[PDB]
Amino acid sequence: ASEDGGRGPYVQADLAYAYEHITHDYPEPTAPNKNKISTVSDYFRNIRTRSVHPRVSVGYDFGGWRIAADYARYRKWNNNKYSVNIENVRIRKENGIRIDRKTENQENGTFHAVSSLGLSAIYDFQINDKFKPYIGARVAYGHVRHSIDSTKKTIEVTTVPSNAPNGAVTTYNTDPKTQNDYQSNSIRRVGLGVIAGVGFDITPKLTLDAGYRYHNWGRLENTRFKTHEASLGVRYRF
Repeated sequence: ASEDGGRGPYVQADLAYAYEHITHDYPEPTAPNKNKISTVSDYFRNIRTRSVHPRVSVGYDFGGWRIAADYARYRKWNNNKYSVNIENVRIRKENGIRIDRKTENQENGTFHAVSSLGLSAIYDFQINDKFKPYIGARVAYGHVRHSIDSTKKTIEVTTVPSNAPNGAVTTYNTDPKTQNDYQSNSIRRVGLGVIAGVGFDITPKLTLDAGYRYHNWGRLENTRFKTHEASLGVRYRF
């Protein structure tokens, strides 16, 4: 570092996405059948208002490689002010309905991974003069392990029904079928993905960036969520 240059911290915030639903209908031949505002209830659970979309990306810029980390924060835990019995469990209001979950419906959602640490290496190329192409890969980690280790012995009181046969005498290789044989039960799935885009700066301080957020290529396109929230991004670097 013979010269200070302009190497150092920068802050990024992605946004864009577009949609067009029956948000604003154009009734006329069916006569007015809507209320003043039509309060949403059974028709819609809620959506919007809760959990907007912070997702903040910050890092350090070095002519070449760039380190970036994404934080979501919020694990359904309400720490609130250090106090006990802050909220009253009993309420005078008759209305309640804590869970609207319906049977024989099993609505789709997200529960595999919520609020987790994200780290990815993206590369800024000083190859060009005014715009550098961005390319890298994602490595996603989250809280899944608490204790350092269980026990040295792996013997369990419960007998594993997956593979009881062993052919003590005669008869061997009776079961040639593949067996997954799952050990520890951990829903928390690890995640990998890729990040790419191109930035056109007025100066490193103001740059227009086309950003794309995609998942890792696995067994066919079975990925649930797509871009989710990506297309255009603005990032500031002194």
